[PDB]
Amino acid sequence: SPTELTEMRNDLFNREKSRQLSLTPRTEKIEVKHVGKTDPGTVFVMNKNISTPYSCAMHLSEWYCSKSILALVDGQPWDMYKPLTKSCEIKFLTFKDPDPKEVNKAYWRSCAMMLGCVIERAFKDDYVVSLVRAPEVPVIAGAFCYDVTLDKRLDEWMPTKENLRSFTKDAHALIYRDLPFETLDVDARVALEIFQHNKYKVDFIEEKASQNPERIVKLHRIGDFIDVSEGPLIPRTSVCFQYEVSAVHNLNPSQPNLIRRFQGLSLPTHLRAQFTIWDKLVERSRKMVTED
Amino acid sequence: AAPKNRRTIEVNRCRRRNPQKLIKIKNNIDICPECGHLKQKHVLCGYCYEKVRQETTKIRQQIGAQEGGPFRAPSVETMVLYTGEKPSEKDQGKRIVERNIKRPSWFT
Amino acid sequence: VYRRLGLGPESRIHLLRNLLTGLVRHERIEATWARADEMRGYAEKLIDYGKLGDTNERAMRMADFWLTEKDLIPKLFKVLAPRFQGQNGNYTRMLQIPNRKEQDRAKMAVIEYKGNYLPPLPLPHRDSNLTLLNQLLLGLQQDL
Amino acid sequence: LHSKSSTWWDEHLSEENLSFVKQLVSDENK
Amino acid sequence: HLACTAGIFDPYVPPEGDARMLTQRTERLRKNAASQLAIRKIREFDANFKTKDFPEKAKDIFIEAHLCLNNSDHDRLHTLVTEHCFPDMVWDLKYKTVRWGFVESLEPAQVVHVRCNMYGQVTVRLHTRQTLAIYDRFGRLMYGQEDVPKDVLEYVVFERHLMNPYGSWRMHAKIVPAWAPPKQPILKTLMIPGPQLKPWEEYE
Amino acid sequence: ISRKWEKKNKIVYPPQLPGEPRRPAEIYHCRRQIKYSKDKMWYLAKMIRGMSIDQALAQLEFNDKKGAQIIKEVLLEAQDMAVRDHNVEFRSNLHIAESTSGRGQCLKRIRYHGRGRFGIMEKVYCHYFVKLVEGPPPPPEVPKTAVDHAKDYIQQLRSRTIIHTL
Ligand SMILES: [Zn+2]
Repeated sequence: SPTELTEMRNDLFNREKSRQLSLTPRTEKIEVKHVGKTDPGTVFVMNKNISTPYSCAMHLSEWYCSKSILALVDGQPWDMYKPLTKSCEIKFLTFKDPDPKEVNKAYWRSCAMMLGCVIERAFKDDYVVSLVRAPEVPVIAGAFCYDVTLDKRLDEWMPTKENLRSFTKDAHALIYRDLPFETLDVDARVALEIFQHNKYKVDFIEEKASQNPERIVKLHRIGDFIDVSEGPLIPRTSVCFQYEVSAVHNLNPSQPNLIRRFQGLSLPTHLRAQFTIWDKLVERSRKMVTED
Repeated sequence: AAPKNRRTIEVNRCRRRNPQKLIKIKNNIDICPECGHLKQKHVLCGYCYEKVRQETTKIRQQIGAQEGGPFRAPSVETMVLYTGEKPSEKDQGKRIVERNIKRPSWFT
Repeated sequence: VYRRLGLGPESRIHLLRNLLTGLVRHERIEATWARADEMRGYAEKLIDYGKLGDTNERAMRMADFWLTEKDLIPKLFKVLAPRFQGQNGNYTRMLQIPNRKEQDRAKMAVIEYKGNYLPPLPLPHRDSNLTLLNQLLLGLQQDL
Repeated sequence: LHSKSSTWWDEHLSEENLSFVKQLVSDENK
Repeated sequence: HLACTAGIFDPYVPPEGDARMLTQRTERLRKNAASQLAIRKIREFDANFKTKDFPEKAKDIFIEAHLCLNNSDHDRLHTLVTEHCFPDMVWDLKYKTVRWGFVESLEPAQVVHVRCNMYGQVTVRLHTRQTLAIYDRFGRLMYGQEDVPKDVLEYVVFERHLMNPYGSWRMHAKIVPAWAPPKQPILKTLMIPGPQLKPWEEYE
Repeated sequence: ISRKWEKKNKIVYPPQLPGEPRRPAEIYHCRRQIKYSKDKMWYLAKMIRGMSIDQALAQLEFNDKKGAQIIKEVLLEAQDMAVRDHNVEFRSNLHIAESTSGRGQCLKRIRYHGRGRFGIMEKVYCHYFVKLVEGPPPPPEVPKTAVDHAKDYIQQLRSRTIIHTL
């Protein structure tokens, strides 16, 4: 049963948190200086691997928390809820920054991860659904793409307008739930055990472990659902305001399994869109998206 | 003309606590990135404007001293120069105002 | 089509006359929003009179009456008029300023003469095209 | 602040994108 | 009327490694040339003051004074310590509840150095394990651990008014050796505000 | 005159036991003498009730009434002492639990009139009371759905008891 996999998957996620917490003895104070343009030069003494950038935002004002989606730690993008590691220089990133390219990637990746969660639970337990990977496509493409391999039983089934709406309802429920994006750095050995069943995920885990000298891999968890991430993700699911599953395109060479690439569009609350604009964007997001 | 009877506090409380009479909240408040202070969407920031407006008075004070007399408005264009900046050929035939301060970053 | 200001229609002209003279001397004046809008139309029309030419007798009469200080008359024909010869309009820029904290909370606005040598006002800047929403629209533009 | 804010269609539309939007609306109407 | 004088007549210099350390007692025997004449002056008014037995009397006052803090026995603590010492001990403890206990002393207390119209200050060397836990007005714990012993070595200076007939030995000040480890940090996290500038000024 | 609001800030709770949740901070601040009407000040107090510290400050900054500026100054003083003396870690983690205004001692004078009449002149003063609870403002009330309303009516019908019978 799928619940069994989530239960054991959730536990290993919890055990890793305990090991990291046990790894750090006592509370270590790290001096972090605010390099952000606003309120520059403020220095916070923080507990190592215990506090997060959100705590610093709480320290200053609520405006920081609402408008801060990411943090620049020593010039590196850090999640708002990622525990701090050392004394550093911290700056807050907003949706309206001059260069939202780093922010765009995190929003792009987070949307793909959320879509993957919908697919696995959307289908009945009778059918077998295996997620292959989340292809990285530019924002210019007009839609975020997620690839999934279905069971032979679903070879002849194509989503209808109502079925696509059902996926958005699941996505909308997740946004309504407002589940924070948990972040863990896990070794390949543990990650392989967590996702041993899905061979496609296994190779993706191997690639990330291969690139870096260690076996540490980036894992993100939304509630029970867990997935690997190419980079930082959105702090919470409530950020998205508009969500739509534009269309699904079936890859022709899909004999061993039916591989479908799902097209979707989402917009954050900070960036609302007019009714006509969204309709055209959704229409432009129903076209097959190639990777370039 | 006086009321036939005293108005009860309970009746009075309802009138003054009616939503129509209560103070309404505003949702158009915005933040100023430049000064880091609050502003309205249709209203410019004032903390930075204070620098520009008060800077203008300093420039105006220099202009007033240079003219030295009433009804002495030049019939030629005027330009402002700060320390470290030298007049160019294009500046020829234009009133020049000299400021001891260095060229402000915001001013271009 | 005309605001009621001052103690009478003639006072409005005198009040408008004083405001117009002050703007020319300084090129940037702060006043109540209602009054600033009323004087904006006159300022633009005056520049057209300046563009007409100094030798124009009507312009000289208009310039003399509206500008109390006569040193400004050479400036209009030799500074203001030459500057805007290329431009066909929109000589004056009016912007909203936070209301006065003088216990009356009057609506405040700043009216300035364009092309001036004064420090640039903190004008609003539209969103950059690098924003996620703008980038998506750019993609639609490229496809079309 | 997690509170409602006022927005309009032209709030976040750039000059280049704004011109494109006007052309698109005319095309849709036609 | 002043029964105490702020500061120490001559500051004794602790040697690094004294915690590891007869021996040091003989160093006093060697150094009584500097201190015995002072010891005689205390002895002249008292004649029972001995460096060997003073720490036992001194230790009780130090421990007793700490106990008063938990009960806020200001009157009792007033007698134990000098006027200079009292305000420092309790001023920052206002509207706070502290649980303090004394674990067995790691090493015996020993007189280290003494000096002296006439005010006599006696330096005492004390290493002891203690437990400290301070809570907020709401009772929330803000500093220290309830039942964790902390080993601290410090030098404690007691003072007495020799001239006054009722003069007695009261804790005056503590000498902190540089080699001693830093105190435990506060549980809460603090924020350092940035520089303040006028509207005209720009960040630097 | 009574100044029991300040005494509420001097209350010291017993040390919390290990098996007890971390007590949220409560701060009582007031300005006893303001040359302002309590009734007019009450309108400001009523609107700000239950709002966050930051949200209230933003509204006050754009408020036209004189009392609002005073309220913001009072709020800032309470926040400063809260961190300094009430061990508040986060400045933003504050909300307006309570806000009300009270009458203050006034001054009496005779109001002369140009036509030989006279009146009783009063210089009004008022007190302003606010209690701040550490933490975000509580979530707003959600209107009851039709399902909720129907269930209560059915439950009421079942709860009906026979009256005046054996
Ligand atoms: Zn600003």
